[PDB]
Amino acid sequence: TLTGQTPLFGGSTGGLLSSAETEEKYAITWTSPKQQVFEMPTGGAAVMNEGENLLYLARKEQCLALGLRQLRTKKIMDYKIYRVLPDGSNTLLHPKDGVFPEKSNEGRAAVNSVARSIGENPNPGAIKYTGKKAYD
Amino acid sequence: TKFPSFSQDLAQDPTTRRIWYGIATVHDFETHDGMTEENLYQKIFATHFGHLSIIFLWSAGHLFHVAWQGNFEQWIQDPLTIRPIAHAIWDPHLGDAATQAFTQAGASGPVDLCYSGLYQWWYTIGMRTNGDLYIGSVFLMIVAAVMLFAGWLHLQPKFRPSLAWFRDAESQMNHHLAVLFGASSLGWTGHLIHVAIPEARGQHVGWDNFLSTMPHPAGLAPFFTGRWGVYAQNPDTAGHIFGTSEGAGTAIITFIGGFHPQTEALWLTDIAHHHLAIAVMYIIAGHMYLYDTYNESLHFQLGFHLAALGVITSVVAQHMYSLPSYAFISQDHVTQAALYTHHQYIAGILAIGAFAHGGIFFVRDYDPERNKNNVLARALEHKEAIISHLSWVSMFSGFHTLGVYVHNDTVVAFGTPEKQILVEPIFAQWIQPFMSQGPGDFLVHHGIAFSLHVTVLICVKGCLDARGSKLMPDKKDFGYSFPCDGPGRGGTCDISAWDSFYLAFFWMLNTIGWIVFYFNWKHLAIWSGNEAQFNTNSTYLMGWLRDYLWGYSAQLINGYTPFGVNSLSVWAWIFLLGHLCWATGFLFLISWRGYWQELIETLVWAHQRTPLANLVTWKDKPVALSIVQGRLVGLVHFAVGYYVTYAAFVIGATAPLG
Amino acid sequence: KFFSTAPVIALVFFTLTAGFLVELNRFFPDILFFP
Amino acid sequence: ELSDLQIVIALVVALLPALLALNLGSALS
Amino acid sequence: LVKHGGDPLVGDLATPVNSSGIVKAWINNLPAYRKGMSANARGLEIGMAHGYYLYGPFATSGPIRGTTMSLVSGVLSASAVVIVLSVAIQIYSSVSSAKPLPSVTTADPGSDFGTKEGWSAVGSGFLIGGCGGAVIAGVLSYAIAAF
Amino acid sequence: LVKHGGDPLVGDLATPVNSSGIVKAWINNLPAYRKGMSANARGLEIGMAHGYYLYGPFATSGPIRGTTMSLVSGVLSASAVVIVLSVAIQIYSSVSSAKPLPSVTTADPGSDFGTKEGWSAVGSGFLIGGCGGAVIAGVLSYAIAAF
Amino acid sequence: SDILPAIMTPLVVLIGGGAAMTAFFYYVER
Amino acid sequence: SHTVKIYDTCIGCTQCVRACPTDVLEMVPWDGCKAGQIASSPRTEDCVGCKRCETACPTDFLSIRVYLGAETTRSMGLAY
Amino acid sequence: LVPCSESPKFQERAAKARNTTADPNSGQKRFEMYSSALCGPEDGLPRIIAAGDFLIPGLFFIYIAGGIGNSSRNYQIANRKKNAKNPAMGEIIIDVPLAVSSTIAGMAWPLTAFRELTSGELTVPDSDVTVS
Ligand code: CL7
Ligand code: CL7
Ligand code: CL7
Ligand code: CL7
Ligand code: CL7
Ligand SMILES: CC1=C(C/C=C(\C)CCC[C@H](C)CCC[C@H](C)CCCC(C)C)C(=O)c2ccccc2C1=O
Ligand code: SF4
Ligand code: SF4
Repeated sequence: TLTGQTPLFGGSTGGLLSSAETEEKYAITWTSPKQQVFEMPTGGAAVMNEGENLLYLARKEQCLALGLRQLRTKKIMDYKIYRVLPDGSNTLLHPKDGVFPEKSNEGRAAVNSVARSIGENPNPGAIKYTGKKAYD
Repeated sequence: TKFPSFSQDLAQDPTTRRIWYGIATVHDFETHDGMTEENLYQKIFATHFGHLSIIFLWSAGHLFHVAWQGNFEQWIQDPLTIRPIAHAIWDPHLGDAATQAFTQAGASGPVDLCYSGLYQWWYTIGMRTNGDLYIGSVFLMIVAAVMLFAGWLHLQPKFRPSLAWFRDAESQMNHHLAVLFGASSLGWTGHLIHVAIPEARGQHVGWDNFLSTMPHPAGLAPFFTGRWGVYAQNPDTAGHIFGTSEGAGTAIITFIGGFHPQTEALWLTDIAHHHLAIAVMYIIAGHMYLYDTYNESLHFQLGFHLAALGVITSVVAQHMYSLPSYAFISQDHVTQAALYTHHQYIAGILAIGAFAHGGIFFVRDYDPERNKNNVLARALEHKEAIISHLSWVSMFSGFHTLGVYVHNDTVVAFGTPEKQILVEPIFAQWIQPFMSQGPGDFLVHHGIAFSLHVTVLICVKGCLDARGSKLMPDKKDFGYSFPCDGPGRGGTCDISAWDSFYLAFFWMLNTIGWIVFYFNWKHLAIWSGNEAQFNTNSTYLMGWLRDYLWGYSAQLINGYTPFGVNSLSVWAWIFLLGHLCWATGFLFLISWRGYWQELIETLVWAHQRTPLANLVTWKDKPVALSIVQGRLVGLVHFAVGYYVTYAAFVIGATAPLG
Repeated sequence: KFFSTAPVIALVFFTLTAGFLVELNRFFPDILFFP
Repeated sequence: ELSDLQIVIALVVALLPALLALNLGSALS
Repeated sequence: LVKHGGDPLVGDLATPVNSSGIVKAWINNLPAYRKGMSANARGLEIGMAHGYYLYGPFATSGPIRGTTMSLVSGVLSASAVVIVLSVAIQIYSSVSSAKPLPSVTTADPGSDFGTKEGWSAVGSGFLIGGCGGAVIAGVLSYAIAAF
Repeated sequence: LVKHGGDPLVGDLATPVNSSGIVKAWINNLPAYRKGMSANARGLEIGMAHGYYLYGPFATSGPIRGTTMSLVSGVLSASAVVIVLSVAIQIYSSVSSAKPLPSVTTADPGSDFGTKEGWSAVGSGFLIGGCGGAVIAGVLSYAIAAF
Repeated sequence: SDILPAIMTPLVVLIGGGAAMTAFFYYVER
Repeated sequence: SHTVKIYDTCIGCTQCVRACPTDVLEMVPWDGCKAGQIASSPRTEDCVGCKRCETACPTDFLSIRVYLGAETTRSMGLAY
Repeated sequence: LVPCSESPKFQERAAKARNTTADPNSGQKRFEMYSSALCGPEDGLPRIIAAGDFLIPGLFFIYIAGGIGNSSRNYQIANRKKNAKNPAMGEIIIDVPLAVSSTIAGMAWPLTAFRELTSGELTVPDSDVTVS
């Protein structure tokens, strides 16, 4: 149930607000080799504890900024991002296939792939009052 | 949240963007969810009745207020010394000093002097008592009641006109030309001949005695047989005093020409003749009476009609001071300046609106296949050319006009005014109601030329590049108004077509500003007798700053001083309000969304974390205004500021002079 | 190399053109129109 | 010069477009 | 007195200003937060306090100041402001769903703010309190002046 | 606008006067009917409105009219009338069982009138409102007269 | 009806503006 | 939300996906191009609209085009 | 509108004149020169009428402008022919030999213009002209 140790951090003002409770937090869980110090995306410096560390952040971009910019730089590529609802529904998002989206993996459909290239997109004059967009 | 009902995209926005974008898109009926062309035209149809009801209740207010609170009677008695009155001031905030100062034009209590030439216009069209006005007012309220009743009935499915009645635009065009324009034109000649001209000639026509009265003794006999001669009777003597028997003629249709000397206005008889002629021509043309696109696109239609009303209101302004058609309006300098500046600025708004809807057409309605090789297709075929040419004439006219003005400034500063590049307007002399066009007038004309060029440069680079460009090939995809394409390709801020309307509004204001600046400085010079001042000082830019802006500001800005208030207090204050509003536009034009969004994040934090205050919370997550809303609010502030500042200045410049 | 570079090339050229026009104006009096 | 009778009638008339504006507005919504 | 973060991931820092004992005592016992008050009571106290406070700027600073009529201005002005706040509470409550969340300063805010019932109660309180406040302050101003 | 009968067997015709939108808007949003008000609030608004209105006939028309004392008459008279209505509400509620039934104009009347709890709440409101109304109207009459 | 200004102005600006702002508030928050 | 559409001319450089700060984009296998990949946009409910993807795409008439609409909490990028 | 000599205002201006150049006579020389041109009676300030006034200095201006334009064009041709990559040290760094050759071939643009106009050498086909 998305259990880790909270990185040693003195607290900030940059953290979760009412929306964390009311709507949806996020959580990034990563495995640290050492007890090294990392920039908290909320603003500040925290020290990740040895082993599994869990961090409750307020939006996905905050989580993916810790991950992509700082953790991956420290060569820690074990991080998993969970959308946490108020009920406690923890849902893995970022490595949904377990593989970083840059690396092509099977069982991942082409989503919103468009056959026609940018050039060939229809003029809106033609499609006026059909309710179809140019890209659609 | 329900609002806006029409757009679910927005209605599900959890932020304050939902309220702003709602109000912003609440009249873009095209873009409403589940809006079929049929319902679109029907909705539009009903709205128009709303608009017209507004215009009538507006006019109604004019008449009601002038009746109830005006000095229209006292003014008809002494129309050259009595200041005409717009409405009462009730303001609990005025001090005794300010009530005294606004107690003007022999009004018991505090009033606002009128500066729309409404008194003059009404005297000219025959109204002579507060009763005539009060009846005009109550009438116009009832007209508006009828127009509202109409829009209601129409949208009711009983009388809901189907797509047919709107698809019949050709019929509407012919009808507009004749059944509306022609008919109303000669109806208006009806009014002129029956009421205007009589009341001008000192003879009271009421609604109850005009059935009794005949305009022309020889009237019926001339009608249908030898109409031209009988109608051209004894012309009104120069001696004639407006609204008196003295020197009263009997002619109802004439071609006397020039101006009535007492009122320095076009002869009512000449106007009646004009309108009769206009009516005949219009009705004849009606009887006698890009097609694809114009009928297809309502944007093309408005665009065309806005460009139309653009030129029309420009010419109305140009003609209504040169060729005054209202009694005593030529002598009322503040009113004439006010009306010119008013109509010219409205001209510039309608013009730029034309090009705006132009660009909207080019991103919503224009199908390149539909029209294979139309004017529009050819226009886009060589955009780069139309733009390079407009660019060139802009850089040319600009470089040279600014260079010459700066040359003149430099040499005059250095104390050698001889060396000025004074170019005489020869063609103006050739063509020439017309006022002496000197080398000042030449330079300003070229300024205005250049500025109008850059305006059209911008608001065509807009409507042409709307479809796309090398920086953004597919703009039509993203539409008319959108922030940017992001910092992607060296950066794409202000790449939309809406952005071109935005960038061109500035030039429109610059252009009309140069126009009305020139108008008002020239006229203040002549109205003070120092036409020399204009002629000598208009050739270098310090002369405009020192003599026009600096010089004519003094009265206005002394409207209130530590010593006291005068009648110009309210204008001095508006003058500052317009400077503030203008500058506030810079807040939004210069500071862009991100700065604010960070700041507002911190305020959201502080609110949530402040005891007692945290008890209340927003329904709508506060966010900084959008990129485009920033531009729009910027521009509305800048524009409103520009107009209010200049209106204050026009009034305050001219009022003390008279 | 420095000479080739726009800033120095232009600096010399315009310090020449500007001086040239200054010298012209120094010698010939105020010329408003071609005589 | 404008009597109270007249001011009142003007108001009462103006009330008519008011009601009808409410009606038309509702319609257009 | 040191800054520390309760639930460090939450964007709040216990400080001597938000989490001190003296502060928690005051804040948590103000009628917004004080335990065991009917919402009406919360409002009546908030109202009385504000009406009474509001009388002063208006009476002292306004346009007819110094005159006897200034006291009447003060009271009516403060009452007008309270009526406007009463409207604000009603319309706020009408459209509000949100509940006061537990904070550093106030661990148990309560429900009196956070239910439409609560806000209506508070508003009825606030109105009666506020206009009462304002009247009391004018009465006392007249009283002390006379004495 | 046409007359039609919702549930034609019921003796209630929808008319432009009882079922129009403008009317339903007004009626259903008057404090008797307006949704999401505490009964106390309903009463406080009804009271304030009536007290304030009631001041006028009494101050204007009564026996000591014109005099300064007329303002005091107005306020006390209006307050007396409100006290009598307060009594009426109490005794009415005491013996009332009946609930406001859904009508053409008001589909959801509510329970604030229709429960003894509701009427007591409304009456407390109505009393405070009414006497407040009346006092406010006298205060404003003195204010405007002075100004 | 000399006083009609002193009634119509507060009615429209304060009372009508208030009621308008209240109504628009309900309208955009419901 | 913002619709992210990937057009025919995707040369599968994986530049976009490494750019996206909310990882809306997954490099999926595709036989259309020599690259053997294309860009897919499953998670467009997390598209903030930064267009770092478009900025990173090297193809003329970039294949990745983001279309901003129906702003949500997740689009608008609100912590709160 | 009237010869400066004739205009009495101009004579007033001439009497009290500011010397531009060091030499005391610059003011008088300037006014003497300006006497030829026509000036407005009230102002007494030389005016410019759209041949001596505008046409002649127009021609001189156009010659010089054409020269500098042609020289730049010629140097651009030199850039695209000197090296496979024109911009690098062709624009940022100015080849003085190429430039001086371009200038020498400049100021001959009037004679050159006839040849350039013939066979539309200057103009590049619409088809070629890159436009999205
Ligand atoms: C009843 C006829 C009437 C009309 C048609 C009318 N006024 Mg007045 N009116 C004013 C403006 C005005 C405008 C801009 C206007 C134009 O539509 C009108 N009026 C019109 C201000 C000068 C002043 C402000 C106080 C105040 O506004 O007075 C109340 C005015 C009312 C009952 C007239 C309402 C009728 C108007 C047709 C409504 C117009 C609606 C509009 C078309 C819709 C679009 C809205 C727009 C914002 C986008 C005022 C007065 C006032 C009165 C009175 C009695 C009136 N009026 C009366 C009218 C003040 O005492 C009082 C006065 O005495 O002040 C000393
Ligand atoms: C100013 C140039 C202009 C004109 C004259 C004009 N339009 Mg457009 N125009 C419309 C119709 C229209 C009509 C019927 C019409 C009539 O002549 C015009 N226009 C005219 C609709 C099709 C469409 C709907 C617009 C839209 O939906 O309208 C809703 C916007 C509203 C409620 C808010 C407007 C607020 C004002 C800006 C600021 C007023 C300031 C005020 C004085 C206060 C001062 C304080 C004090 C000191 C005095 C529209 C478009 C639009 C634009 C733009 C830029 C324009 N326009 C421009 C113009 C859209 O993008 C936009 C669009 O959606 O393009 C995609
Ligand atoms: C609209 C243009 C305007 C502006 C911008 C403006 N005034 Mg005036 N203005 C005043 C001040 C003022 C300030 C400070 C100010 C700054 O923004 C402004 N104004 C601005 C006052 C002198 C005057 C009185 C207005 C007046 O009395 O308004 C009521 C004032 C009150 C409710 C606010 C008091 C704020 C509190 C003190 C804050 C307390 C903080 C506290 C530490 C928190 C902790 C508490 C606890 C926990 C310890 C006023 C006037 C008045 C007017 C008018 C018409 C104006 N104004 C007009 C304006 C009076 O008639 C009227 C006039 O008669 O002038 C004499
Ligand atoms: C008992 C004998 C008696 C009778 C029958 C009687 N009076 Mg008198 N009586 C009066 C009128 C009156 C009327 C109209 C009337 C009719 O039946 C009577 N009386 C009748 C007033 C002149 C005077 C005032 C009494 C006083 O002011 O009483 C208060 C009046 C009020 C609360 C009722 C006002 C009614 C509302 C306006 C109705 C409006 C409804 C509205 C349209 C609905 C829509 C609203 C909204 C939705 C828009 C009075 C007197 C007074 C007395 C006395 C002793 C009497 N009376 C006596 C009587 C005063 O001293 C006292 C005295 O001072 O006289 C000067
Ligand atoms: C009949 C049950 C009853 C009793 C026993 C009672 N009151 Mg009440 N009662 C009051 C006093 C009082 C006193 C001092 C008192 C005992 O000493 C009582 N009451 C007792 C006043 C503070 C207060 C207002 C004045 C009040 O009504 O009369 C003043 C009290 C008197 C002289 C003392 C005599 C005791 C009587 C048994 C009470 C008479 C109440 C009667 C039902 C109404 C008579 C007509 C009335 C319109 C004046 C009051 C209320 C009120 C009611 C009601 C319904 C009552 N009562 C009822 C009672 C109001 O709503 C009404 C209400 O406004 O309050 C919520
Ligand atoms: C100042 C500023 C802001 C901040 C300004 C904001 C957020 C507007 C501030 C709110 C104003 C004061 C009104 C909002 C509150 C009203 C009380 C709402 C009443 C209407 C409700 C019923 C909806 C921007 O957001 C911005 C965005 C893009 C470019 C420039 C700027 C910019 O300059
Ligand atoms: S508008 Fe703002 S976000 Fe867009 S390109 Fe310009 S700077 Fe970037
Ligand atoms: S759209 Fe651009 S970044 Fe995305 S996969 Fe294709 S080439 Fe790579």
